[PDB]
Amino acid sequence: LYKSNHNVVYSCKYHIVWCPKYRRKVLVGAVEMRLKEIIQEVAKELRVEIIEMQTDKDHIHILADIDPSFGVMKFIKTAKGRSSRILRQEFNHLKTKLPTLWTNSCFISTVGGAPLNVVKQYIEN
Amino acid sequence: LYKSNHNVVYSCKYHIVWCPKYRRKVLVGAVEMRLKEIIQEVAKELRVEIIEMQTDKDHIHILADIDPSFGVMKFIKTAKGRSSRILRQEFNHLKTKLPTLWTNSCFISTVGGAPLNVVKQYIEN
DNA sequence: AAAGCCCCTAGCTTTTAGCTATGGGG
DNA sequence: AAAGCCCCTAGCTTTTAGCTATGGGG
DNA sequence: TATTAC
DNA sequence: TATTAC
Ligand SMILES: [Mg+2]
Ligand SMILES: [Mg+2]
Ligand SMILES: [Mg+2]
Repeated sequence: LYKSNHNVVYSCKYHIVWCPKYRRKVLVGAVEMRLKEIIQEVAKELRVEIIEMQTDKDHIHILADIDPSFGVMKFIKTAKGRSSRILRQEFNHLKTKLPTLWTNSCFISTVGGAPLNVVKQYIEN
Repeated sequence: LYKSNHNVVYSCKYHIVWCPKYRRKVLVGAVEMRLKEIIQEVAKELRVEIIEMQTDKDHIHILADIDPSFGVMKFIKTAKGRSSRILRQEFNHLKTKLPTLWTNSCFISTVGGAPLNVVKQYIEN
C-alpha cells in the first residue's frame, strides 16, 4: 500500500487531466496509441505508477501514485513536454496545425491513498 | 472546492504525520499549544489550508490542502524546521535533552480532493 | 473570462523543443 | 530493520538552526 | 496568434 | 550517539 523513499513513507494518488491546445480532437487512432506508450515509458523512468489512463479525442486522464518528494508537477511536465516533442516529430499534422500540442494547464485532484481501514493505523492510534 | 494558481486547477489534500526524535512524549501542555500556533502561522504564510490538526504526546497529525505546484514537502520542511527552531528556543528542556526536536521522516497519504459527485465532472464525460 | 485564448521570462528536457512557475501581463 | 537509531553532504530557513533530498552509508 | 471544457 | 511506532 505504502511505499517509501529514504525519508518518507507515502501513498499519494492523483487524478490528472489535460487537453490538447485549442481542445483539438487529436487524441485518436495512432496518436492515442503512441501517447499512452510514451506516458508509460515516462512513468517507468520516473518511478511513477500508472493506475489508470484513459483517453478521449480531446483529453487524457491519468490516475497515478507519485512520490511527494519527487512532485506530481515534475511527472506532469515531463509527460507533457516529452509527449509533445515526440508526437510532433512523429505525426507531422500535429506540428503543422498547432503551435504546441498541449496547453500550459492541467487539472489535479488527490485520491485516497489507501482504504480508511489501512490509513487509520497511521493517523489515529 | 477547486482552487487554481496561474496554470493549474486543483484540490490536493494530505494526511501528514510525524513524531518527535526518539518518539519522546514531549507534545504536551504549553509545547503542544505553541506547536499548533506555529504551524498555523506557517500554513497562513505558505497559503496552505489546515483542515484539521491534532497532537498526541508523541505525534502530530495534520490534514491539509496544498497547491501541488508548491509541494507538500515544502510545507512539511517549513512546518517541522521552524517549529523545531522556535520550540527549542522557547522550551530549554527540548534543546538540552534532544539533538533535534523531530526526525528526518514523516508519513503522507493523499485524501480525496472533493466529493465523488464533483470529481467525476472533471475526469469523465 | 481563464485552465483552457493572446503575450512575457527563465529553468530543464531520455524533448535543446516545449513543457513548467504556489511565475507574470492582458 | 528503517521512517523512526547511528553516520554523511548540499540547500534552504529557522541561520554558533534544523529541517529536506524520488539524496547517500551502516 | 484565438480555445470554450475534461 | 541509540528509537521501536503514529
Ligand atoms: Mg537516511
Ligand atoms: Mg498564464
Ligand atoms: Mg476563428
